[PDB]
Amino acid sequence: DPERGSESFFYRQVLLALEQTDFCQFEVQFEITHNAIHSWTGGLTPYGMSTLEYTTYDPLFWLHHANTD
Amino acid sequence: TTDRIWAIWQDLQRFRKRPYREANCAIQLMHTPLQPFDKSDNNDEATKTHATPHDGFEYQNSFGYAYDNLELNHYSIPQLDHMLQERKRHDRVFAGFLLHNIGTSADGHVFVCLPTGEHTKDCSHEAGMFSILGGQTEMSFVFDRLYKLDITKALKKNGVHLQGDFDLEIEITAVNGSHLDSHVIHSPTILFEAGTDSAHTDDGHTEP
Repeated sequence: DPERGSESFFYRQVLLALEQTDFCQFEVQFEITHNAIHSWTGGLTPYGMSTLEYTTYDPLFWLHHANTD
Repeated sequence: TTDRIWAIWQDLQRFRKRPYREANCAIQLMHTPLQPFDKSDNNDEATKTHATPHDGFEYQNSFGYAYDNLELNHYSIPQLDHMLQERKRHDRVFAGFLLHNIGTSADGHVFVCLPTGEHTKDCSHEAGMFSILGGQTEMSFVFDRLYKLDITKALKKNGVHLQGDFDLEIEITAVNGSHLDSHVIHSPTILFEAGTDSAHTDDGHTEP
């Protein structure tokens, strides 16, 4: 939900990551943000993205990682 | 600022998708011209055209004055809407006041006293207060509807439920500090407001 409209959590979380000069500082923010998509998509279901084991199986996984990359 | 808030309400209204510049209440009054704006004493031509309150709604382009931001307490309009809903979540009990404001301005204080002491708090004496602005000059006016104030927090604090028998005590004081006879003023009513989900009854049976 946007206040600004651009002001979204994904946007904000990533934005913070982008601000960081240091690679390491960037990575942590970046990785955590990354995780959000897995959780929301997979949700409760056992077979989906929410699980470390299963996530690779969903084809969405690649689209997401492509974005993350 | 007050005008800005009115504008704020107006924009919120559109969010609700209610018509922004439409009032379907007090139709008679809206059309009426608003003096002295009507008269020649008022040089301002724009205001004279603007005299009917109906036209007043669209400040924009009519008046040609805008506000830098329309937000309340740094809350976006959509933010306010969400905020409003949350308030709606809990049941609420209100006290209604029939304001036949007459005379000079006065402040009124009221709280709901409970019939027992003991364990239970004594009269909180602070339901809330509202003031009314007025003067001898003012033309008589009476509100068409009640003025609602949300008692709920205080009542819960005292631990009373809506059902609990309680009295409301009101004190009216003039700016002067002279006490005003409360007897003339009608007693306030207590309204209980709930959302769609209402409670089912213990006694009796609603469903067939």
